[PDB]
Formats: sequence, structure tokens, C-alpha cells
Amino acid sequence: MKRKVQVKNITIGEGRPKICVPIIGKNKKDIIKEAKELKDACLDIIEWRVDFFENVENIKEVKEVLYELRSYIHDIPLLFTFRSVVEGGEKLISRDYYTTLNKEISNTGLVDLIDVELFMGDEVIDEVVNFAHKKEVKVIISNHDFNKTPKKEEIVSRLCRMQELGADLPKIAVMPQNEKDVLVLLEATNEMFKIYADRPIITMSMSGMGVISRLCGEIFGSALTFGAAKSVSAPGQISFKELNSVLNLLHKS
Amino acid sequence: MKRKVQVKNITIGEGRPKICVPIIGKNKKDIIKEAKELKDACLDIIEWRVDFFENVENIKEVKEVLYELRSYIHDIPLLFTFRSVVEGGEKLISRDYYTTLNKEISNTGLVDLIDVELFMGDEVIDEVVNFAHKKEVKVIISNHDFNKTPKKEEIVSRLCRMQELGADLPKIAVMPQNEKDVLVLLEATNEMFKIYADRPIITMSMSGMGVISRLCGEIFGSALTFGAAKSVSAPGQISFKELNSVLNLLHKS
Ligand SMILES: *[C@H]1C=C(C(=O)[O-])C[C@@H](O)[C@@H]1O
Ligand SMILES: *[C@H]1C=C(C(=O)[O-])C[C@@H](O)[C@@H]1O
Repeated sequence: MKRKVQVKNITIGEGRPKICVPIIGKNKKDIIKEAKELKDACLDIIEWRVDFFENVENIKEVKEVLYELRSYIHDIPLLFTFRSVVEGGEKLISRDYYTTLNKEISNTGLVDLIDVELFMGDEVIDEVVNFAHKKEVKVIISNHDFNKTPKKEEIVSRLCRMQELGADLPKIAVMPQNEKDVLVLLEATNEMFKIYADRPIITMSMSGMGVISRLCGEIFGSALTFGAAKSVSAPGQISFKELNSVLNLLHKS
Repeated sequence: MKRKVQVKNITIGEGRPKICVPIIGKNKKDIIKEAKELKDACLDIIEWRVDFFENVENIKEVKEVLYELRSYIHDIPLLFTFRSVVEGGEKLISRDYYTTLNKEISNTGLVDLIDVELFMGDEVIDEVVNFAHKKEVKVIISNHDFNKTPKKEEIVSRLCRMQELGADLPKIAVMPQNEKDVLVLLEATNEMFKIYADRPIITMSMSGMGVISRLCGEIFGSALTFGAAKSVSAPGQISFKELNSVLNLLHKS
């Protein structure tokens, strides 16, 4: 009754939640060094957090890294994400360029998924999505709130809008100010998963307090969880290796 | 700040939730066989589910087991529990023997904690609680519902009755019939913890669906969690060695 998102040998939205490991190097040497350490590691998808790449405004240099990166990762699903400043990024860039970066990178045929930020707008979203599906690229439409956890109804409403915008995978990250906020996130996730969701969704409650939301996706509905290699790409992620053992332990419980 | 329950080298209600493992053997040899396996294991407390013991109706023989058991787990905290048929037990006994068993054993000075069922009535509870504290034995006043998860308010109400009846550790285990019921348990748990708790509490949502409640007590408020050795004594138990790593992992988070 729900659609699944297949990327290579990985089926998002079925079985145990899929582990995604970010690459956050500031330069080609470190990025390649990062990719080499993950080739034979136990994980499902790799996310290139390009917002960390120092020459990110130079599209040719971004492609150069992308080529070399695919050579080492060959058939591991690869998500491309430029996380903007409003949603936790550190590099500021034009909105016209955010579109160009995502389109040009989508056009290479080298990325399997691309992340597009909801707030960025219908104009930006529709163009990135239409062009990503041209090349069979799956799209994550994402939304992050680093200060608050909206009410469950509001969270559900955002995941629904993302779905209307053609997102192959709606994604929402929220920040708890208390323990109950964490449960509100889980509550909205399962209501979405059971009643309104039409495909897989990705959700998380950030920081140490909401870490449970990164582990219990199999019961509650989040199809993908992010684990860190050396350093964190978002507050609350634990090492991908420990995430793998916890997900496996819960798969047989 | 509030009360903590000290049993030997273990401080319940501080840092990591504590791990309790039950011994469920039917005869002396098996019980001791289990004790030797948990002797130097990474657990905090050992629970003797004496209801599994075939010769439970002869106090003499029950005591003969304690004496030998101690020789192995002399320094490890020992909880003595006779789980009645009504709340998941496997052996029927008169309410009067239930009292004498708990009083006689508690009188030996060999047990560190004992579990009395809330629904067993104030008569039985006052009698057992009073005597227990006189021997300096901690009391867990418990309640289990294998059918459903009562509304949040009821769970907190039960946990509160337990405190007023003098429990050193209130305990409730409930059965989820849906994912939301798991969040209700956690929500009720956190409410007790921040608003009404004067002592550490123990809570869990049973079955695979509720397993997440055995892993996140540090955040939501449960001070003790039960893990299985070779097999489970309640639906949804994880092996104790695995449980230990997840709790240590989440403690530093
Ligand atoms: C989306 C969400 C993340 C998280 O909360 O862990 C990590 C980021 O790197 C992703 O873009
Ligand atoms: C009380 C709770 C249990 C649980 O749900 O794990 C098992 C019993 O052994 C305890 O007495």
C-alpha cells in the first residue's frame, strides 16, 4: 500500500531502518580519506554534506571531488546535500546557486539522492525535483527546527506538504526542550507512518535527549537514521558502528 | 534532589539505569548453574524468580537454595520475587504462604530486595513492607498488566499509591496494544520522575514493540531495567550483555 524508495541494492522503507553516514571533509584530501575508510564499512547510504567543502562555490571543483568520490564508493547509494545556514549550515550561498549546484550535480548521473530544503520554496523545489526525476534521482525534502519541537499536528502537516511537493522521502528534524517533546516527535512519526504517509519518511529528535528517535525507527516509522564516522553532522547522532549494533539488536526483538 | 536506593555497591537512581537479571531455574542445581554464569557478569542486580522453583512450598528448601546461592553471588545485590499466577507467575500459592515466604526469607538477612504485588492488598503489603524494613531489605511494590496499557493518569496513580504504601522502588510493567501505548508508558514514567517521585521508579512497556522502554530509562526516568540471561521472564527482554552496552552507550550521549 506504501511505496518504497529503491537506491541500488538498498530498499528504503522496508526492514531495518537504513544507516546513512555523512562525509563532512573541508577539502578533497580529507573527503577522499573519509570515503576510503567507509568503503567496506557496515552502512547503507553515504551523504556528502557538501556545505563543508571549502571550494563549494566552484562547481568544477565540486564535480572533481564527486568523480573521485564515486570511484571509491562505486555502488554505495550516495545522497548529495548542501545544508543551508537557516537550517544549520555554515556556508552562505545564493539561492540561485543552490539551485544550480543541485541541478548540475543531479545531471552528472553520479548521485542517487538529493536533499532539498522545504523553506527554500515551491519555485526552487519544483525545479530541483522535476530535474532530479529526469535523471532517476530520489529527493529528500527536508526541514529542521533547532529551537523547538512543533506540536504533532504541525509536524504531520509539514511531512504531508513535503509529500505533496513530490518528495520521495519527507525528512524533518526537530529540537526538544523537554522529554515530552521527544515523544511528540515519535507520536507524529507513527501517526504519519500509519495514517497519512504514502511513502517512507525520515524523522529525528535532535540532541542527546532525543537520541532514542534515531534508534527506534523500526517500531515508530522513520526509514533512515544518520550515524557519524568521526564527528557529528547534526547534534545527537552516535557513531554509525554503534548505531548498526543497536538497530540489529532491535530488528530481532 | 530526591531519594536513591542503596543496595551494597549499587546505587539505584544514579547514573546508568541498573541492570537486573532473573534466575528462573526449577531445581537447586539449575539455579546454581545460572548463578555461576551471572557471578562475574556485567550486571548490577540478580533477581531470583522463586515462583519457578518446584520446591517453593517448603521454606526449608528455599532457604537451602539461598545459602548456597550467596556463596557464589555474596557481594551482588539479590532481589527475591515470587511472581503470583495472576501477574504472570507459573505456581499457585495461598495468600498466607505468600506472606510467610516473603517474611521468612527477608528474615534471613540473605536477600537485599523483595518484590510485593500492589494488587495483593494493603493487609499483605503493610505486613511485608514493615517486616522487610526491619531487616533492612528494600521493597519493590510491583504491578503488571499483560493485557493493555492503562491511561497515563492511572499509571502515575499506581506509581503514587506504591510510594505511599512505602515502596523503596515503585514498579509497573504494562503491555502495549499499539505504538502509541509505548509512548504513554514513557510519558507517564517521565511525569512521575519530574513531578511526584520521591524515590527511583521502575517502568517498562512489554513485548518487542515496547523494547525501547528498556533502553532509555536514563532520559525518561526508569531506574532499573531487566535483561535476560539465557531466556526471558517477561515478554520483550533483551540479553543482558547487549543491554549493558546500549545503556553505557546512551549514558555518554
Ligand atoms: C539530515 C539530518 C541529520 C541528522 O539529524 O542527523 C544529519 C544531516 O547530515 C542530514 O542532512
Ligand atoms: C518484573 C518485570 C519484568 C519485566 O517486565 O521484565 C520481569 C520480572 O522478572 C520482574 O519481576
